[PDB]
Amino acid sequence: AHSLRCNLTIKAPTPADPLWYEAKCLVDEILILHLSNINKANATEVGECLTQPVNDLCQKLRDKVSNTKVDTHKTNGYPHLQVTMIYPQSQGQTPSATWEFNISDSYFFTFYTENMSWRSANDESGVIMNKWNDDGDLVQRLKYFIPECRQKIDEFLKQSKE
Amino acid sequence: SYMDVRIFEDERVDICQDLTATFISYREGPEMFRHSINLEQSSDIFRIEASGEVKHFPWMNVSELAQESAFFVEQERFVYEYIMNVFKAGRPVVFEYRCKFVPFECTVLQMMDGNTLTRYTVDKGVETLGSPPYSPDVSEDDIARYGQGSGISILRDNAALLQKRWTSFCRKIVAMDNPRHNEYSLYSNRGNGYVSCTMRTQVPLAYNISLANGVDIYKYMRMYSGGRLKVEAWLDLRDLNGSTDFAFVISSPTGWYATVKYSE
Ligand SMILES: *[C@@H]1O[C@H](CO)[C@@H](O)[C@H](O)[C@H]1NC(C)=O
Ligand SMILES: *[C@@H]1O[C@H](CO)[C@@H](O)[C@H](O)[C@H]1NC(C)=O
Repeated sequence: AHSLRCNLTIKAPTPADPLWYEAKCLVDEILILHLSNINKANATEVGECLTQPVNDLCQKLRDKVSNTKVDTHKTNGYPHLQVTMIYPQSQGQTPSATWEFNISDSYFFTFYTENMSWRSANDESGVIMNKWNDDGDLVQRLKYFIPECRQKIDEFLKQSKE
Repeated sequence: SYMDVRIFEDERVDICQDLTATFISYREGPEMFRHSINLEQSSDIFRIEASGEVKHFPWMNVSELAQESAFFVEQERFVYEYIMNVFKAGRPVVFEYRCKFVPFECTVLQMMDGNTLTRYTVDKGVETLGSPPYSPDVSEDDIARYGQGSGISILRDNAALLQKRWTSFCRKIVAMDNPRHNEYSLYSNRGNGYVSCTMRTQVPLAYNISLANGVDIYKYMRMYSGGRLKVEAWLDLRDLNGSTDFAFVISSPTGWYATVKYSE
């Protein structure tokens, strides 16, 4: 129930809305971290530790989105990306994160850090996934995201539950 | 302790000759810039986060950084006009000025979304190296012309003063650089088979961390508030193929390197 949850949105900026990334990390209702390009406690310490790995990941995901070949939503335009990081996953043997990708409500895939495995919702999702799947830097960022702040995170999740 | 750190020094390398300062400006959003300066073999010596946070070292007087501050003030204006007049959407962009002070010479790089679009050398023209992914309405001509960058006169008209100030900062770095003053640590996570190696230091050099046998690791650097730096790397055992003997090698452009590993 009370785990670390991070929500990332990556979209094209407009003159009306100049936001192209936003990150919220939550432990239950309490907001650990809120980041965006527009602006921006054991909880303050976790938030501080996650700040850089989050910024750099968001920048990196936009790079990936910009250079990648997505045609669905009828190639409506620049794709919209939602990412959900959950730690710890319920079905893990050892505590590990999952990373859930939604591109434009068309493509859905998930990375399981425990066994470095990827899974998609469907065939067309698998194509995109497998192209991301071999961006080594990407994979390593995802894999070593939680390990960077592990102690601060685990300790905080332990104090919640009290 | 539990780990042993062996330090290898052959000949100290003086990295302060042919001084070359890189001024980087990254526009992230409306009035949101990250500015940074570094030397050719250094990590960032001066940095302004988009949050407004100013990161520097205690031996620097930031108030004395009038010219560079003025340069970055110019980049903020310049990049704002460029974005509004040409792109019209506030997509992120980076400008990189790599400058030699004596003899004065700049190279200007422009990047969007991990891609280098233009290289401006004053001898050559603007060389176009790439195009930005979602820019059908924007002309190559316009991108190239903005690839010239702005504000270089602030740097040129003050070259001798900048050469002096940055040579002084470089020499201070060389002077403080002592592998024995840094703190080294290892962590093993038994649950997931990861090992991290960490070096904390107050000396902003472009350190390289890698593993002795060549196996890839994930590495990065972090800069904090008080002149504090962190070099960190991650190993996944089982990239070692059953083995359990490894060493992290941390190397400094000044010519020393340290091995960090576990023993008995
Ligand atoms: C440099 O810092 C000192 C304080 O250490 C300050 O008094 C001075 O005004 C700053 N710069 C200049 C040019 O004086
Ligand atoms: C770091 O190692 C890479 C090879 O992995 C090498 O090409 C690079 O020059 C090294 N950097 C330094 C500063 O030694």
